[PDB]
Amino acid sequence: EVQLQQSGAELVKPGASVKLSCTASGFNIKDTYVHWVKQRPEQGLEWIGRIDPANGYTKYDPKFQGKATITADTSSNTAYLQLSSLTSEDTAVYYCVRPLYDYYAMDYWGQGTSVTVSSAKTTAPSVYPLAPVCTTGSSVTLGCLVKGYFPEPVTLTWNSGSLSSGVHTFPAVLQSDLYTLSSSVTVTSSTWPSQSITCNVAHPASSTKVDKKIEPRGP
Amino acid sequence: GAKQAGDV
Amino acid sequence: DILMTQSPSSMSVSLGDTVSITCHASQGISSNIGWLQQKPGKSFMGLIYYGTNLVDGVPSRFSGSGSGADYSLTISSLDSEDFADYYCVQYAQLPYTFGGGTKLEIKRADAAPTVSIFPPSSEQLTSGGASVVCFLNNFYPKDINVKWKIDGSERQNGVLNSWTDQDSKDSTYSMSSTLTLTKDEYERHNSYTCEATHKTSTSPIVKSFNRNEC
Amino acid sequence: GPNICTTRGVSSCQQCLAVSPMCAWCSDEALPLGSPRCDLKENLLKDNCAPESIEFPVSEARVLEDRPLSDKQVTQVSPQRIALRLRPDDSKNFSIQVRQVEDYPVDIYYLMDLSYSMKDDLWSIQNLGTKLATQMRKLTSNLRIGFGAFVDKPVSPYMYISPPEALENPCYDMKTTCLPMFGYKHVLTLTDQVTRFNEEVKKQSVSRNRDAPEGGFDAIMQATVCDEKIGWRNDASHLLVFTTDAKTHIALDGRLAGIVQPNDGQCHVGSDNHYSASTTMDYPSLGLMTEKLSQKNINLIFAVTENVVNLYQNYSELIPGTTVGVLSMDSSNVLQLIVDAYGKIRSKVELEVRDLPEELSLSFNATCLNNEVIPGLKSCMGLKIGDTVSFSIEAKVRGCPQEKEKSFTIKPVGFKDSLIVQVTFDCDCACQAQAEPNSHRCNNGNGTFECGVCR
Amino acid sequence: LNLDPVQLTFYAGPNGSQFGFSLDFHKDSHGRVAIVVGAPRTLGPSQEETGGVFLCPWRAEGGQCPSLLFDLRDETRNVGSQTLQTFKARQGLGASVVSWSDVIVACAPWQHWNVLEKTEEAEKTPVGSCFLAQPESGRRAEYSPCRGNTLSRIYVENDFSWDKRYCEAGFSSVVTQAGELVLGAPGGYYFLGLLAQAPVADIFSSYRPGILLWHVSSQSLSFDSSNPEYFDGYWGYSVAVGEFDGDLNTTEYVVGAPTWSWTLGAVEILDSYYQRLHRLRGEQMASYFGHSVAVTDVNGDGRHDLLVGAPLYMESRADRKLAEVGRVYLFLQPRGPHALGAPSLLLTGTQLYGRFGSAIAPLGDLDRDGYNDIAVAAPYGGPSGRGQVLVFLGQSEGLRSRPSQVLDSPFPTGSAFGFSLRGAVDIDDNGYPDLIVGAYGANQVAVYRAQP
Ligand SMILES: *[C@@H]1O[C@H](CO)[C@@H](O[C@@H]2O[C@H](CO)[C@@H](O[C@@H]3O[C@H](CO[C@H]4O[C@H](CO[C@H]5O[C@H](CO)[C@@H](O)[C@H](O)[C@@H]5O)[C@@H](O)[C@H](O[C@H]5O[C@H](CO)[C@@H](O)[C@H](O)[C@@H]5O)[C@@H]4O)[C@@H](O)[C@H](O[C@H]4O[C@H](CO)[C@@H](O)[C@H](O)[C@@H]4O)[C@@H]3O)[C@H](O)[C@H]2NC(C)=O)[C@H](O)[C@H]1NC(C)=O
Ligand SMILES: *[C@@H]1O[C@H](CO)[C@@H](O[C@@H]2O[C@H](CO)[C@@H](O[C@@H]3O[C@H](CO[C@H]4O[C@H](CO)[C@@H](O)[C@H](O)[C@@H]4O)[C@@H](O)[C@H](O[C@H]4O[C@H](CO)[C@@H](O)[C@H](O)[C@@H]4O)[C@@H]3O)[C@H](O)[C@H]2NC(C)=O)[C@H](O)[C@H]1NC(C)=O
Ligand SMILES: *[C@@H]1O[C@H](CO)[C@@H](O)[C@H](O)[C@H]1NC(C)=O
Ligand SMILES: *[C@@H]1O[C@H](CO)[C@@H](O)[C@H](O)[C@H]1NC(C)=O
Ligand SMILES: *[C@@H]1O[C@H](CO)[C@@H](O)[C@H](O)[C@H]1NC(C)=O
Ligand SMILES: [Ca+2]
Ligand SMILES: [Ca+2]
Ligand SMILES: [Ca+2]
Ligand SMILES: [Ca+2]
Ligand SMILES: [Ca+2]
Ligand SMILES: [Ca+2]
Ligand SMILES: [Mg+2]
Repeated sequence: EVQLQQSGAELVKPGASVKLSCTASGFNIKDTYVHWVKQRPEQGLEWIGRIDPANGYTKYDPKFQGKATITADTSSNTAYLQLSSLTSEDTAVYYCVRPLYDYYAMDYWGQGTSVTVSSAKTTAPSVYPLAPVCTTGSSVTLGCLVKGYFPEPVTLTWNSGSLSSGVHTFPAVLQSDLYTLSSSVTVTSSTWPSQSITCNVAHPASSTKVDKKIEPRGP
Repeated sequence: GAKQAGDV
Repeated sequence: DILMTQSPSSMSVSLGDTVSITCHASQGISSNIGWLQQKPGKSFMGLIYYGTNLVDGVPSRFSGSGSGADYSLTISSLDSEDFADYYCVQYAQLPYTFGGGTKLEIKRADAAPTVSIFPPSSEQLTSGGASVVCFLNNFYPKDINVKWKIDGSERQNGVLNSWTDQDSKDSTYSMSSTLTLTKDEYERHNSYTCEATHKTSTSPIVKSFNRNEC
Repeated sequence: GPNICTTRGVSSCQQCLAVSPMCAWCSDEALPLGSPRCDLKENLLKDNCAPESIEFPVSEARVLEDRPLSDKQVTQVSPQRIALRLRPDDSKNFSIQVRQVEDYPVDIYYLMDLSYSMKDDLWSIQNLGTKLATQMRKLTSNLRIGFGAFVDKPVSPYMYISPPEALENPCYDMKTTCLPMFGYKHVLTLTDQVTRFNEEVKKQSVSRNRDAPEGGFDAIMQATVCDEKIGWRNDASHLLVFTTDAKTHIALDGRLAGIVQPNDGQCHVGSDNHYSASTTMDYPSLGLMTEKLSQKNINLIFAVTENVVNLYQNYSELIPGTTVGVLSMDSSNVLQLIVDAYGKIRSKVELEVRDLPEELSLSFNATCLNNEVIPGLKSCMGLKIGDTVSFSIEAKVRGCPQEKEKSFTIKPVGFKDSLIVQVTFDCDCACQAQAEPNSHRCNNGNGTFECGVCR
Repeated sequence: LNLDPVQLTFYAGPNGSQFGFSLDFHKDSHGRVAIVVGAPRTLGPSQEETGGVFLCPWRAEGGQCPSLLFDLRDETRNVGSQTLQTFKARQGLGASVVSWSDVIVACAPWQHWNVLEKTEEAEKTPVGSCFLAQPESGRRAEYSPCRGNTLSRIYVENDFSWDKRYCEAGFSSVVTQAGELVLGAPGGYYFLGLLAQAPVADIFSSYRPGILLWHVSSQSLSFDSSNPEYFDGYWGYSVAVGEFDGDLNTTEYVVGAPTWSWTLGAVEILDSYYQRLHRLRGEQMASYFGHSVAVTDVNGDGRHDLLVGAPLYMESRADRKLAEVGRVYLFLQPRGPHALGAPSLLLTGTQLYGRFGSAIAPLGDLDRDGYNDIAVAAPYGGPSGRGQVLVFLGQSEGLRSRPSQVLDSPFPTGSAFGFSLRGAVDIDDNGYPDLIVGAYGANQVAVYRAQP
């Protein structure tokens, strides 16, 4: 089975360099062209360049000439992408790619390597319980706000995972170099506040684990 | 690999 | 460079449908076109090479067609696994260029959002900040607009929005909006409002609270 | 007892000479009637016959023209003109000397590898060519010299067939120019015009092809088997000098260009002077080259650069009578092979007679290089330039011819020179000139009185 | 001894087509044996020489054969800012043909190829190509392992290393029992020569029409060298496979290099990784030792023996004279890990310019005595030079110096009778293996049947 095994996620600093790797499994890297591709949510897929690992010859998109250097090493069956002078635009997922049969095609892809360019220092989240306001219907909705953490990820659960149904944990959004995330949970009005519902946030990067019981708002 | 084996 | 214009950018379809994604090159590329699939949170898998040839292992329900500058991918009888993103790439000329992508999404009946507004927590108010959160949950279709008003005046700067992908169980969409402002200004106004505009209504769903009122 | 002179009619002095060369006539009127007039010269003198009255012709030869043999016009036979004077039935001998002065005929045809690898060798082969011409001309005035060029079969993969521009200029991708590729060009037929040959050789420039081994063996074959085009002379030493700095293609190589037809060993040059079968026929095999070289009596000389000498020395052993010399900036090596070839040339001197009368017969004695008179032989073998042989010819007339004056030639085969032998038949006696119309002593209707006798 | 020369069968192709240049037996899935014939100068459908292949069904009466179709249209592909071009004119399709299982592999050693990129090019050169056909299904594939997309300049900048532009792949071909196609490409690496191997299955599964440059990942090519002994050696002019290391799990390759080492000539026995196991050197320069190679156990000990042909070998004769007659060298395989020594038998031709040893065909057991037999072609042999094929029966001591039978050409002068041969197959189902002989000069093939 042909498989392209890329190196792990990168958290790097602006102005520095990073060097991603891609190792062949079930084939030899010199067998075909190896390409590198950039993906970002908004801007989409961009081709960076290619190497012929048999002889080392490369091609680049002018957009990446200077920034990107593709290399390869048949000794270790690995291909590399080095990005110099890192910027916020280089925050993306990077893929190595090769064809199945057609010399020129783009058929087999690595799992992708994530690169995050950031000056932010490590910061534990503030976690806030969100209880409803003051009539009451058939169902009630609670929430949990997680503010000002870095880097990703946090893992949020309810009652340590005992309340999974009727939950909406939203993707983290970035503001002023720190991440914010929120989650909502809905239950029937006879469930809460009669039974206890606690928010459980964990940020491994800061070695923190916080629990927040949603309490009803008083006078 | 390297050689000058043509008409040279 | 060759520009690859893919269409549509999304479509709402059902299991068993037959669908087509078109790709228009800015010049003739004589079948030097591949089609790619990216399933949610996963990497890429090649589907077609050189216009019509299926990559080994790819199911027969995928097929490719076209010539010159205009190509198509057709999926006959959709499967649950086929709700993913799809991209064309041309390799007629270096630099290789990609289409914008087409997202296949699950069609369902329309549903109005369940808007819920939350004032700042006591913990946050003590620390000096103030965030008003608003969840607009379980609605369809995905397009929605949120508007914040403080004492009737529309507030624009300092709003942060996040959207979930289509739910795995009921195929609905949810949104979260957070208005963060200084505690000092927060305690200067009474009425905070969260208005949701969605196609299920010609008038918005308004949720409010008045500060310190229980 | 009696002799043939006395006992055979002998009514006159003329019949006396006609009997035999040993006969003499006594004209003396003081001689008595008893003694015979037609007798041996000993018998007459013994019978008181006046020594002045005796008529006894002696046959002789006179050297009329006698220029000496030449050294280093050109005189090769000597003498050139002899005058023979013979009495009835008599003979007379004479000497002749023949020498090989003129230089031996040699044909040199020169094959030039004009492939791109020969660019740095181009001066070397122009130098060798012009030195062959000039120096072998000093060795022999009877030199003829000509030349041709070769590259290889103008067909893919040997020939560059792209881009289109490369066909007229195979050096296109090097941003320079060189001539179009070709198989074999015959450029200059064997000629004695050395100055012109040297000019043409200096005009030559290189072409270019793809693979190291070249098609020189096609050229060797066509240079051998195209008699009229190259212009080899029959009675002349043939030398084929072949230059190159690389390997050569051989039979069965042609399959790489799709060519499977074996080499037919026939001439395929014609009007435009190109080897027309170059792209449709395989290279010749060693055995076939051997056969045709031998058949057309041509000596192959490989004049190859040092890096391939061992290769061609090894091919040389597979083509008997072939030699190898080193092509370089210096031409001494190769010139020696030719000089050595000229050193081994030997010639013959075979006399033939033209315009010999019916009455005259000849016999020869040959004194050759062994200095032994081999009798009845009119030819010597194994001469070099400068050597001299000698013959002694004897001529015998039958009786007394009515013609009285004839001539014939003795000319060696293949020589301009000859010996003209003028012959006079002396049958009368000098006393017949003093006829005396009136009889005086006969007076019975006899008429005249000569040498002391009536009718 | 027992090939019937009276009752021949003649199959005929078109005039000037060189029908008979190459041939092989082909056995369909049912088991019915046909004859594949290569005709490398057959005119294409537009009156331009492309070559062709014919699939002849067995008949006693012979006759005309149907053409096995192949795409003869040139191809262009503008991809990757380059222009790929195939050129099938004068390609010589059918210069070699070989059959394996239900597949026929026909090659065009002189198919040309070029790549253009702006004002530069790879150079239009004979990379060669093989066409693969599966008659009973109609499937078609191609294999052309020497095509590249490197421009002229880059070769110069690298001193012409790994230069496959003049390969002429498929110049010779053989297929292993397992289904690996091996191609001889004597123009490889700037006329040193190379071998290309790939499983037939993989050639079929990786081929699509119009791509021109594709990957066969299981393929294996031999290597380039800077050793001058190899220069212009035409390594792969002929090719063959057999068992030479006493390990039945591995297959060995026999390769002919008739101009190896300054025309000394050579044949090499190699492993499947192209490591040299043994080298047999030629006896005489320009004899073309290696023009032909055959593998077959001739002395009944179950160990494959090697036969090499040198068809331009000149024999010594009285008064120091040499006579081009050709020679065949038999090498018997010994036991253990021991090397192939000197020849066990030299067979020398007798007709001048006969080219004895131009083709060597294993016949299997022709007379069924237990020892395998061979035939040896002299395409211009016999007293009138029309061609001759000589049968040699095997024995415990190797082969007999005297042939058991001689087949004289039934065709006119120039036919090249015997230039190709194939045996070891019973075409008429009589229990005895038969002989097909090609006379490309006469555009015909002659079948000889073995009788009791
Ligand atoms: C080519 O070369 C040959 C060889 O040199 C040369 O031959 C001479 O030719 C002339 C005539 O053309 C011959 O002349 C005749 O001689 C007759 C008698 O000769 C006898 O005596 C010779 C001398 O003998 C003594 O001395 C020698 C050594 O000097 C010694 O051997 C003896 O023992 C002895 O002591 C003797 O050489 C000669 O021997 C030859 O002949 C015999 C017989 O056939 C032969 O068997 C020998 O082997 C040997 O070759 C012989 O024994 C003589 O009778 C004769 O005279 C008659 O005819 C003439 C007219 O022609 C009359 O005038 C006369 O009255 C007689 O009727 C004649 O004189 C001469 O003998 C030859 N010499 C030799 C050695 O052969 C040719 O001339 C050359 N040709 C040309 C064109 O140049
Ligand atoms: C033109 O033709 C000549 C003559 O045939 C060739 O030169 C010969 O080349 C062969 C190789 O083909 C040489 O053979 C080798 O000899 C070595 C020892 O030889 C000694 O004795 C000879 C006596 O003649 C001396 O000249 C020489 O200097 C040595 O002292 C062996 O050691 C070699 O054996 C190795 O290789 C062989 C492969 O053939 C193996 O079988 C062996 O096991 C071993 O590994 C070999 O036998 C020979 O030396 C050369 N002869 C002469 C007289 O010089 C040229 O090569 C040829 N040139 C061209 C361009 O065609
Ligand atoms: C020829 O023979 C004569 C006989 O008269 C003899 O005297 C003389 O030596 C010879 N002369 C020549 C020139 O051979
Ligand atoms: C082949 O050509 C010959 C003459 O060159 C001709 O007589 C013959 O008819 C041709 N063969 C066929 C089958 O037409
Ligand atoms: C032969 O050896 C190879 C390893 O070199 C092994 O993978 C293969 O299965 C073996 N084949 C057989 C038939 O035993
Ligand atoms: Ca040179
Ligand atoms: Ca050449
Ligand atoms: Ca083995
Ligand atoms: Ca055996
Ligand atoms: Ca037998
Ligand atoms: Ca049979
Ligand atoms: Mg050259």
